[PDB]
Amino acid sequence: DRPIDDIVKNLLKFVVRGFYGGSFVLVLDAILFHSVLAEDDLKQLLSINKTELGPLIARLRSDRLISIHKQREYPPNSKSVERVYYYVKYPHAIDAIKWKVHQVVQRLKDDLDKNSEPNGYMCPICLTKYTQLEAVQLLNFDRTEFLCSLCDEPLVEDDSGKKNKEKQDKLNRLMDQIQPIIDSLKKIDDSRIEENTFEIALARLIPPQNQSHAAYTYNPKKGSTMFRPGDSAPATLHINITTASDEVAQRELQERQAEEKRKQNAVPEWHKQSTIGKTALGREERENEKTLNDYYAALAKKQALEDEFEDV
Amino acid sequence: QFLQWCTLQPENCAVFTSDNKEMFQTESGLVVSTYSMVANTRNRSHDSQKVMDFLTGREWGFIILDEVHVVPAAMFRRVVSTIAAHAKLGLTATLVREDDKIGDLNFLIGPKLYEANWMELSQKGHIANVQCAEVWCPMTAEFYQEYLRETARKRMLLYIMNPTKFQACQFLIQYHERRGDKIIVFSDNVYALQEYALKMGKPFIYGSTPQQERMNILQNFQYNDQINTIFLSKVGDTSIDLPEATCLIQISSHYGSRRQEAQRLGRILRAKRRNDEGFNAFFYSLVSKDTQEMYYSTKRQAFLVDQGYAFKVITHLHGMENIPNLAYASPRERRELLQEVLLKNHPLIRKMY
Amino acid sequence: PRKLQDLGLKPASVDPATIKRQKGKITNTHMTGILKDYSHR
Ligand SMILES: [Mg+2]
Ligand SMILES: [Zn+2]
Repeated sequence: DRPIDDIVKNLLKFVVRGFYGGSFVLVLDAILFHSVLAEDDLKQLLSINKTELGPLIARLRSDRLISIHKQREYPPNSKSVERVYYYVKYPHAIDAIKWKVHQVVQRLKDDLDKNSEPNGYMCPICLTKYTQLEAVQLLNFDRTEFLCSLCDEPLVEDDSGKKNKEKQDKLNRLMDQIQPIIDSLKKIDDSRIEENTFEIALARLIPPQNQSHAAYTYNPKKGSTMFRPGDSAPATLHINITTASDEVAQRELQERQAEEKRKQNAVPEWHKQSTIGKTALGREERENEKTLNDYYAALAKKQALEDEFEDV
Repeated sequence: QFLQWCTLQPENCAVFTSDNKEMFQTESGLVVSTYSMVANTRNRSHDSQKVMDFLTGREWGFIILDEVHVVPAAMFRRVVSTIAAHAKLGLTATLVREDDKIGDLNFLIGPKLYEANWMELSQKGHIANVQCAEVWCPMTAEFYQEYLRETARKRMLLYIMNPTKFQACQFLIQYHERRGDKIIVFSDNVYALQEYALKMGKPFIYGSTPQQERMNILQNFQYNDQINTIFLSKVGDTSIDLPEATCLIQISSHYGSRRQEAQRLGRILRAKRRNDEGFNAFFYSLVSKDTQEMYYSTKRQAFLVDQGYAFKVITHLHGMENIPNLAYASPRERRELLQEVLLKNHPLIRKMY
Repeated sequence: PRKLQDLGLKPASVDPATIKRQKGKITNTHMTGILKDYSHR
């Protein structure tokens, strides 16, 4: 796993733990511990029901923190079934996180701006809000009270006068709490993340079970021009130690090669001599060595399943 | 060659042959065509008529007449007049023709600027050295008897197909193939060419061949290690470049023409390994003894002798008898071949049919 | 990605719309299965 992959994983973990409930952490951590993970396997790992995994998968899908992949499977001894797999498409999740972080801060900042504006007015009976400008064209002939249009009743001043400080406090808190996301996004922008696919995710798969019914394989149909929406993403070394006897053998081989090369160029026989008169063409020391060795020895003593396959 | 040696961009080159006839539309370009496609007068196709007008309309600046020994012919010389040009060059290894039209080149394209010796370039490593030889295959008794009675035109086929020539060619081919040589067997007579090829199981080329098939044969002969020899004909007599060919044999000939011998020898004068120590290319000439072929053989090598080449007479090929199997070794086959060569001279009614 | 690119935030994705998903009569035939096609060199 590349170092950036850990940064993305940590960003996803922080977002899920801070902005989603408890069961959401379980679902996404399961398919972050593993790569693409079948729905049946996901249910078996967390021991939760379909009616409980539904809301979790649905919300993590709407926010694009999890991607789905449906493919037809043909078990050798069962009816063909359509299996559903869940994985994480990091470019998609990061964009969703970045947009949501920006929007939440922007909404609070705008609320700070709005709450710092004049109050306004409301009618107690019809519960209709009037702005400062709108209320100034309804005041009575005595210039004493603002009268409603539908009810013809005095208006009551609106709230939000005192929140001038609370909204700033809320923004002060959020940026402190949301700090890790901003720090992680900065590091992500520096690097370049590769978009993930079901097949690509399968390369990092940690099998969940011994005998999972789902075949964690991607065998795409042959010559299928059909394109689904959002289903595409952007020697041997041998050594030989040569001994002295091998060296002389190699020299003999080299000499033979030179001799063969010389023959290939030599002229034929008929071109060598003038062939006029010839008929026309047509249809013991070992004992001496031992007695020496004994003699020197005396001296030194004196001094001292059938399928198609290939070969790789 | 033009593309490889200079920086001529492919866009400006147009080849006007029988296959493709598109012409360059860029301001200045190059046309490489042939006399047959440019010297024709009577019948030109619609596709080939626009191209000829394109050639004639523009005022060219240079014309390169390759193999200029054929320009003074009855009709080829017409191109030198029709095509407008301020400079004319002639390129030919041999400047000889049987008739007296050779001198006509003086007022067609101009004088002869430069000439080069053959042996001088041979000793400097620019062209290969060749041990020219002339094998004397004595006509067998059975064939020879018919040669006396038969007329001139059939006598040729008779002394081209004598079995001894088959044996000599088979022995030389095997001997040189073992030496890792690429052999070319020329024959102006097509019937013998096919008979030799089908007997030895080797590819052959002759006039009826589509351009691609002969090109495929040429490429295979160059780079395919299994096909070491081919069987060319009069088409490959001149202007075909085979850097790999080293040995050369000829079984037939176009009478007394001295040029064809030199042009054929040229196929092996450019052998790639023409500088390794002791290398000598080979040029064999199988001729039947006591026949009119010797009259033409001693006459069709009078130009190479002037250049400096010397032909060596080979009466007998040593070790030829011990070869396992020789073509037409039994009299039965010789007799069979002799006779074989001797004999050579209402829409609704549509359903009904 | 376009909306993120208008606010000045680098988008780590692209619009999927930009994913560009990428003679006759022969002469000698006794050489039936010998001629290997050495078309280019
Ligand atoms: Mg040439
Ligand atoms: Zn009201």
